[PDB]
Amino acid sequence: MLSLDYNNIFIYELLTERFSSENPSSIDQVVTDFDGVTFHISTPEEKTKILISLSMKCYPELVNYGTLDLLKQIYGAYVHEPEMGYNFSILIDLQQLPATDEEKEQLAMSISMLKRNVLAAPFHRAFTKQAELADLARKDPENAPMLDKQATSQELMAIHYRDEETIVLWPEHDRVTVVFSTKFREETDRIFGKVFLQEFVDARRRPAIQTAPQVLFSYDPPLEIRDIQGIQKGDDFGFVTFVLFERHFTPQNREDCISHIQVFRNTLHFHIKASKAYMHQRMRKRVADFQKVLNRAKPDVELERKTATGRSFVRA
Amino acid sequence: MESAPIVLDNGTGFVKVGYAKDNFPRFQFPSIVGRPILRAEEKTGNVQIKDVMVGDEAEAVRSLLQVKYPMENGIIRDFEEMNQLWDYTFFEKLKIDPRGRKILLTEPPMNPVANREKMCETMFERYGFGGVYVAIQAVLSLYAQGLSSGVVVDSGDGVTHIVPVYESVVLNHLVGRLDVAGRDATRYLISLLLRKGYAFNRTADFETVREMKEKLCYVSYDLELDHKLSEETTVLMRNYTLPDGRVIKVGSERYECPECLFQPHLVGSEQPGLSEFIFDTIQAADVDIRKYLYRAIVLSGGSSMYAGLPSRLEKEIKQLWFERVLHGDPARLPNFKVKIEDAPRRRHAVFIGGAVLADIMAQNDHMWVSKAEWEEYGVRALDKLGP
Ligand SMILES: Nc1ncnc2c1ncn2[C@@H]1O[C@H](COP(=O)(O)OP(=O)(O)OP(=O)(O)O)[C@@H](O)[C@H]1O
Ligand SMILES: [Mg+2]
Repeated sequence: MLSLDYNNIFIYELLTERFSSENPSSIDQVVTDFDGVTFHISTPEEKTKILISLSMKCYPELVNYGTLDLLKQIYGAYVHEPEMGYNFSILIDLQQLPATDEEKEQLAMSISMLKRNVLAAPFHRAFTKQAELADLARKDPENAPMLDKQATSQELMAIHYRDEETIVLWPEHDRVTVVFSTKFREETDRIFGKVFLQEFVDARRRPAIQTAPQVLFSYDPPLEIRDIQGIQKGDDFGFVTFVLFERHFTPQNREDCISHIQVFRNTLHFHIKASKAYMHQRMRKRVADFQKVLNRAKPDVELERKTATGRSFVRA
Repeated sequence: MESAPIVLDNGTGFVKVGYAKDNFPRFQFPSIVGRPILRAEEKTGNVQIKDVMVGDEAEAVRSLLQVKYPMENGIIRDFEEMNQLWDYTFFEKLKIDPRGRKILLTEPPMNPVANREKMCETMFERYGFGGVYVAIQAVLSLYAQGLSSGVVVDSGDGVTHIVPVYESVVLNHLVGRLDVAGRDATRYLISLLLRKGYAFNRTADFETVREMKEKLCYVSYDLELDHKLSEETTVLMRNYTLPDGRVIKVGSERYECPECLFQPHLVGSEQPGLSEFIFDTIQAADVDIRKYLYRAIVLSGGSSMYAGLPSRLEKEIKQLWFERVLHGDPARLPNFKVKIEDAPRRRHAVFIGGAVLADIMAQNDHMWVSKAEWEEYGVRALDKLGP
């Protein structure tokens, strides 16, 4: 694979089975995910009823940035009391299930999409507030810089979404800026991570990909995040900034852009691993050419003619 | 051939045979019997397979044979097959009429009494030998050395056993079996090679891994050194070509295989190995004779031939008096003289010793169990043959 899926594959496949099934069996399944997230899927009252539940260490921050109204909008009737030990929970009934195979497909997708629907709330808060500031700035272009200056400090979101990261984002009348305060703690990933983060910034400075968000990088923080909690300049973090302009989150694009920006650091983490799998296949190619430099030291003798299994043979 | 007594070391892996005063076996051959088989293998008009094929005739042709062994651990498992070795030994190796001949047999020190009885019964009643004697295999190996004291340890294909001797008295309470020898190291070599994926589980392939063990294996003198050469370096790797023409690579299995004589737990036995077995035997002898045993440990039998075994065994007894008698104090170690006798002939020392003993008693007709004495007392005629 060249780029990560946005949804949890297991919940998609599992619900695609049970929504097709004529005869459901019971389940009890904890299921890990990226960024320290964890799902629990089980059938607690009946084989007929699936409870999907989510655990995520920063969910208390995400409830401040309006998460429950987004989840109640998406999951509606299926929302349930949080399972003990989990932050959020949804109860889907296989007999009360939607009618068509394309309703079943989009419900199995929507429920597997839970990690990026819970982590989307601060992005929708920023996109919908930039739509207000875009109208206020269009009412007075000389007031607009001061609306941006106050929204840069008053409307800023920060999510400590895993212990070696922070995502910080804020609206201004023409953009949403998002900064990843990103660190690789595993030292062989820190060494490759310098290459992967540097070549990521140097890629944006080429004619082919000018249509993308303006990425920027440093290792100290952008001036407008220098006093956020957990952001510290000395601790060998790197500060990848994306500036999403109004053209990067136009109504056709918003949902792909939210899905695609959250997965950023996870594609670099995956591609650092998948680059070791590349360097190895390129190393064992050079080893196989050093074989030729030693083979010229073996004196020429014909090894005797043998059958395919190595047993001796008597012809020619 | 000769008018003197015939002598027969019917060993578990090799029969050796000849007469009194022979300086080396007149013949020796694998103690194997085979029956014809077809096996998705080569067939040839170059040889004719008879219904029973044995000894050299089988081992030279074993791709065509269901090979079977009449003996295990030094005891005859199947007498119908041992009869087909003994027929061959007398009638078409030696080419003898056994009627009234005298023969010396051998067996290990702690066999079932039913084995010696049915072996003597067969000598008196198939072949009709006029006189039989049976000697403990390790006391024969002491006549080969021209010697009368010092603990003799014999390791064969079937059994490893030890017999302390002092001033020609044989210490019957200290004689011992270690039920690990040249065959358990061969079943273990098959099991080490199976980890590499090489399979030798046909009955005829067992002689191929015997020849492979016998060619390539050695006893490590220092296990952390051979584990260094084994894990850090290619230098141990050796190519062996099977009679099939297949080549197989063998490496740590060169030292790690004969190590089971020093560490029987590798083959699932709880018994102590050669060094600790010889030490716990000498150190069980009375205080006045222990010096004369450590000053003359005698090795014997084919499984004592592994390259490095005399040096590993001597070291591993100096190393073990140091732990268990000096408690790790170096001050007295130079006073401990241990000597291993490891002569060039030692694979055949039981036969060469038997051929000496069968001269010493050739003319003393009361010393043998006679056929005329067997046919009146039965099995009780063998009570002549010591405690
Ligand atoms: N050089 C050697 N290296 C390793 N093993 C050897 C060597 N020479 C002989 N052997 C092994 O010794 C065994 C045969 O020895 P020997 O004739 O003394 O046994 P045996 O007398 O028939 O057995 P037993 O006394 O137990 O009845 C075989 O396992 C053979 O492979
Ligand atoms: Mg023997």
